[PDB]
Amino acid sequence: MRVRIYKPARNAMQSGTARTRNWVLDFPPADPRAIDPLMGWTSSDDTQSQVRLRFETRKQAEDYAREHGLDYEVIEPHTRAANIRPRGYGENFASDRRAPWTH
Amino acid sequence: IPAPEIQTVTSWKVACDGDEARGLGHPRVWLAIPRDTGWVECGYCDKRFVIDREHAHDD
Amino acid sequence: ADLRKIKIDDTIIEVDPNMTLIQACEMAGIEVPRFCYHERLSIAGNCRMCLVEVVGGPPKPAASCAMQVKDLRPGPEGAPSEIRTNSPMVKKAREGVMEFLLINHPLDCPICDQGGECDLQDQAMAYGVDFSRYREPKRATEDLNLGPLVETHMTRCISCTRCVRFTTEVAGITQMGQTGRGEDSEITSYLNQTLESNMQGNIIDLCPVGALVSKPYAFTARPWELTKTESIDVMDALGSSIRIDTKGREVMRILPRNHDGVNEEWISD
Amino acid sequence: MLRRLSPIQPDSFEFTPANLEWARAQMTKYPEGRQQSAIIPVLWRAQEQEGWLSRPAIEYCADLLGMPYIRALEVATFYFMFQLQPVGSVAHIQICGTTTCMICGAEDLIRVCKEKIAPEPHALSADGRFSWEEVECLGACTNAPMAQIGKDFYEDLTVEKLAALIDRFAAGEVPVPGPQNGRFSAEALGGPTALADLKGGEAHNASVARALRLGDSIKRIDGTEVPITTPWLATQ
Amino acid sequence: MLNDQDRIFTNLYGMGDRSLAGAKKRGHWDGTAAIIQRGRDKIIDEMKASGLRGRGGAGFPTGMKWSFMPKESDGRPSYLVINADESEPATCKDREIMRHDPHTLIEGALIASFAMGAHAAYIYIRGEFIREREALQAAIDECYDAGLLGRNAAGSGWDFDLYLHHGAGAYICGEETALLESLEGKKGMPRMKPPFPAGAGLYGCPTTVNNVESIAVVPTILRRGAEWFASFGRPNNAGVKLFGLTGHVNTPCVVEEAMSIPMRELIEKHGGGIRGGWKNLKAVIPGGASCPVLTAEQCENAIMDYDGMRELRSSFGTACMIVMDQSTDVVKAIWRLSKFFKHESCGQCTPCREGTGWMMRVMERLVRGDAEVEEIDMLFDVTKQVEGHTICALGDAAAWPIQGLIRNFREEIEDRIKAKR
Amino acid sequence: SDEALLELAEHIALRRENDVISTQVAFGELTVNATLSGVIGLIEFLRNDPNCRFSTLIDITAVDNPARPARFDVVYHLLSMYQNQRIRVKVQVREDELV
Amino acid sequence: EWHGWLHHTYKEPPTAAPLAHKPWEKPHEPNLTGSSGAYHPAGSLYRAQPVERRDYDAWQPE
Amino acid sequence: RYPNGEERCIACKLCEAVCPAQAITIDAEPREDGSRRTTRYDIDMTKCIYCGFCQEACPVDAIVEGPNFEYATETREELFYDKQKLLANGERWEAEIARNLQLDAPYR
Ligand SMILES: Cc1cc2nc3c(=O)[nH]c(=O)nc-3n(C[C@H](O)[C@H](O)[C@H](O)COP(=O)(O)O)c2cc1C
Ligand code: SF4
Ligand code: SF4
Ligand code: SF4
Ligand code: SF4
Ligand code: SF4
Ligand code: FES
Ligand code: FES
Ligand SMILES: [Ca+2]
Ligand code: NA
Ligand SMILES: [Zn+2]
Repeated sequence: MRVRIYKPARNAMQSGTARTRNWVLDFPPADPRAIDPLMGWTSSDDTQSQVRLRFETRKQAEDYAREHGLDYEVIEPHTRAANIRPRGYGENFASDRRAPWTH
Repeated sequence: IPAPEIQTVTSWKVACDGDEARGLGHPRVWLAIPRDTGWVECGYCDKRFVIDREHAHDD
Repeated sequence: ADLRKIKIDDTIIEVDPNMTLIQACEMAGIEVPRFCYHERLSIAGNCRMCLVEVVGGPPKPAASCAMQVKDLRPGPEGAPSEIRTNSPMVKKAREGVMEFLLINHPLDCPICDQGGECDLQDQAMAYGVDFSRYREPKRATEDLNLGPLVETHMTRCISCTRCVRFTTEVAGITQMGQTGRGEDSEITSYLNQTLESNMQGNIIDLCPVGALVSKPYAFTARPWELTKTESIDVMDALGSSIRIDTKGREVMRILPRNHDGVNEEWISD
Repeated sequence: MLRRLSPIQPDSFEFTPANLEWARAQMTKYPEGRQQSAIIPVLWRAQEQEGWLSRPAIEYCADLLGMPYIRALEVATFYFMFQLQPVGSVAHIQICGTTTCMICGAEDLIRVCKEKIAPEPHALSADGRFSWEEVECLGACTNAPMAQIGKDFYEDLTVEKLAALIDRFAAGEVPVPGPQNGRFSAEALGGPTALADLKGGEAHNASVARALRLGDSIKRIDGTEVPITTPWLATQ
Repeated sequence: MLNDQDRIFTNLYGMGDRSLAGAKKRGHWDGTAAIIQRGRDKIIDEMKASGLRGRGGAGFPTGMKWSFMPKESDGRPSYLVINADESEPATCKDREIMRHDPHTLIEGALIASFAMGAHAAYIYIRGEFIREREALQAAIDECYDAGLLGRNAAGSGWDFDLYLHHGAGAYICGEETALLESLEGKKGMPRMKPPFPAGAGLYGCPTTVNNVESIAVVPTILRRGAEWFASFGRPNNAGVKLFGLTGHVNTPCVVEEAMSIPMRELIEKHGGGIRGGWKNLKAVIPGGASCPVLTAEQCENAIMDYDGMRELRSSFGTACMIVMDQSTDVVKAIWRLSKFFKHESCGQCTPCREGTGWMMRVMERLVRGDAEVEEIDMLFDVTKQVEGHTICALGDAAAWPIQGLIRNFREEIEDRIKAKR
Repeated sequence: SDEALLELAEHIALRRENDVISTQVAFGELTVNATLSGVIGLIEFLRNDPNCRFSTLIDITAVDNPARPARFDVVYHLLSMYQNQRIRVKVQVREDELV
Repeated sequence: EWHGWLHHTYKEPPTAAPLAHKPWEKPHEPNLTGSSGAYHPAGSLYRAQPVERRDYDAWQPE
Repeated sequence: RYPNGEERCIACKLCEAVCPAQAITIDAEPREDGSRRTTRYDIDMTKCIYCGFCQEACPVDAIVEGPNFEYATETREELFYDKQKLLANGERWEAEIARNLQLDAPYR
């Protein structure tokens, strides 16, 4: 089937970056899930979606998909470039600031 | 929905833990009664604390 | 383009001298705890969680978020300047600040939507002690009326002022401020009015604790249950990078994800 | 203590013409585009005119200086000399409670206030004419214990003397400020131990002498009491 | 000892004539033009040699601070800000200078401002000093009329403007960077350093902040001479100093004396001695609220100067003392300071916004004895978590008073716990 | 036992240089990384050698490492009741390679 | 009321040491499994009005 | 329930997270009064291993394993417990459950 190779992005709700180092090969859900009539649970016949592989480099993920005859898409990551402030903390008190800094 | 329990207090800050002995309630939290409405509700047990304005003593 | 060598713990690295120590540490892959600093907001320096040791400087720990590399006094003979993120001073400083952050914090994790993806929980686990010494009553705070998108539990606020800095600098509105003084200083909107901005939903992400949370999402899920899909938004032609969080058959919420060239890390309401 | 505006607010505020003139002069002390610097003095004048700082005053002064309302509200709540609710119409007694005044009998003075003015601070007396609060050091510690009423320091106090002072205010009088034990300003009791020869040159010290001349100790300032002068505008 | 001929503030009590003419009789505004024509370098070099040290609380060499200011203007004006906040709980020396001997402050402002190349100076006075500000403003207007301030200030060829700005009741606004924030129309929260004020201060322009007494002393040092000033006091502790004697002395007062005077001689000569005799002395807070308390025995040979107080593990501070006799509850005295610092913290940064309240509430229980003895070491540990970890030195100032109590009066704390239990 | 296990690892590395790729002592346990072609010879030496008498085979298992060129590790756990010591032997195996 | 005593959990019988009861408690029921009062899930075919489930609202033509 | 009659569960989902057998399923919304409460609370009693981890994880003593063990059923679906079934068990067994909590409190 089709697998996704991508680098998971930082969770916006948190500032930590430890869950952004690894590449993952994922088997995205293949068919719709259903509602169990008896209890309302989420039913599925797609056990392949249980599989989630973890790699250190994009090459390792791409290799594995090739050796195993998997059609894959590689989604490139969007690293956040450092916002280098030329004056650093001092720009809060620059004489040419549009408005006073709020602290 | 009516409150399960109302207590009238003379302080603007109250603590609720479910009123249960030695670790049988809920985590102990401090609640602030607004001066506008005069009541606050516990997020764990839904107990409502209502200020007694005439006797309400500022700390 | 005159890169400067700096030694962080045991890593020698070459960086732009205008970088702050916290930016240099991330470039070296060294984790530094933080609450008030954000990459895209003005440096505040108020949480004091990012304190590091500058070898050879005064015994005071230095806030790594506010100290540029060029401010470090060069090492003897021109050796690279050294900063420690692992020393006993740093360990004690982080434990002390974490203790101060928790003495007045409410015991709300079970009823707080941040639970499970909370920087306060996670850094308290990694950088604080496992017990309490505080035996006094805790502070209790009144909540705000910010409108139908942001629910407030201001007793949880840790006074990082991220919300104030985002709404003022990025959203371009002047409704939020910090009134009063001391431990009774309150983050607030003027006249307790609802925020008027189609960018306001971003403060839910920025708030490190469950002080500012999403009303529509409130109580419906925990972070560990959600399946995450990195996708592209179509509500406008900007094509913002987003994360769609699903549980079973339903989308549960929509979060921004970073794209420096399109939407940075913001989305509209 | 939470710093909040009073729930009951006047409908509007307006500077008197002479106070609006005075405020505009204050804005000329600071460089172009820095007129927001005058927020504290201008907010102070609004309180002096009305006796307390109301919301329309804060918004009026923010508009005058081109500040956001939240920015002006932050100033009003951060600085504790601003009264965000009505105080005693006649006088508001501020008693120092810090250490030096505490070990010289400040707490006994606070007991006098509770008996005569009101059981709790910031609370109006039944008349609505007097209120009190405890404050931190007023920088007159050699004259401890001391209190501030209106513009003036009443110094070297005692329960008997403070009680008598409150009685004179209650009768419509303004007792003489300054040391109440006969001292001049801050020299040792019983004559200066230094610079002793100068005695006699002035009847009262600078604070008392001005208070007696102008009689604005507890007076609502309308701006026509002191001429408005801007000598710095000539320097350019 | 110091005699009237050597006292710089010669009308400190305001007993003599307070008019501008009366000030000129006392030698003020005497040859101001000549001093200024000596140039910037000579004035700074003289301030360096005089050995003056900041009288605001930290004692940093004043001339050195003046030499951080840029020599050429890069487009941004320079500023001198004179610190008249004086909200330290025992400190009242500056009140006298502003209302009784203002012309010492005004002339020093002009000379100091010229030395830094500043055309404007701002005095930040606390809002409670309403009559001091009215009196100081009247003197500034006299000087403007006489030509001592303005287009060609005192005939020196320097355009100088002096403005008076007042606060509204915040002790943190005396901190140098918080002052600039307050002066700009903001709530007075300190800034971290860097940037340093000499680089970016008021309006993001180079600024120097000096205490009132630091500036008011300048003209006399330049007129009489740097060597004369350095004659008084011990080496590295030069000059004459205004002292505040407060608390349980017979005659509390403010007086000018030489540096490095023994504490006892100061008290007995000008304070009239301790209430009930020297043997009634219990404790002394030597330099304002933020100075660790001293026992009765440590005060025996204490020398009132920067090195003397440091040697006793205390601080010289502002040199205004709180004298407590044997009838005073010292734990209650230090507790009321903890209540003061809790009341004054700006709330910006975590260790002080949260730490000061915690320290205050533990101190309150120690006053009553409602504590365990292990909480004394716990409290000492908490103070160490605040000290050195905050943005500004108020965090440190809130920890030192408690640390001094534990170091010097621990047995008195342990007695209260035993007494109650 | 830490010095003992390091000494024992040198003895094995010396006597079976070509079998042994490396040795490690972590958490008080000695692990020997061996080549696939020499694993049987090495385990035979460990069983019979006087200093290291590993005559009890505790178990054999595998570990999957899909990110690695040789995805499988085969792990041999051996015990010596006479010397009172343990050892682990690890060999890296590619998919479809024979062991 | 008697379960704890009968299973030796508590020493004293409810006659001597009665159990405290809250006003919102409900009377005891035996096992009802083979009867019509047996519990069944809301979607059970025993219910005869099984609760219909959905997680989206469908558009209705005018 | 609390002594005041309100439900103890506040839909924190710690029991659902710790459950080794994934026997618990929870859905929650803000109640009409704004309270944090569940709308679904299912325990699959044929998945449950009766380990008691859920009652250890619960911060408010909402979910407990009670003293009853004689509830064998004639059909399998009678062992799919929904929220009302579990609450009914709590209202009938509260007196014994509360006493057991008091007896074991010194060890918890
Ligand atoms: C909390 C705090 C309050 C301060 N208050 C004053 C003050 O009231 N007056 C003063 O001159 N310096 C005060 N200072 C010291 C100033 O920060 C600064 O060091 C000083 O004004 C510099 O002037 P100087 O070197 O001439 O003494 C304070 C410092 C802190 C940390
Ligand atoms: S903000 Fe974090 S630490 Fe605070 S109650 Fe919520 S989950 Fe717990
Ligand atoms: S509400 Fe949140 S973002 Fe705003 S100051 Fe408080 S903790 Fe920071
Ligand atoms: S130490 Fe206290 S006064 Fe200083 S910046 Fe921090 S919170 Fe404000
Ligand atoms: S007792 Fe049952 S429901 Fe509770 S955690 Fe264990 S398996 Fe899950
Ligand atoms: S039963 Fe307890 S642990 Fe489970 S969701 Fe409810 S409160 Fe949380
Ligand atoms: S991240 Fe540096 S002080 Fe907050
Ligand atoms: S302690 Fe009261 S005026 Fe200073
Ligand atoms: Ca309710
Ligand atoms: Na948040
Ligand atoms: Zn409760």
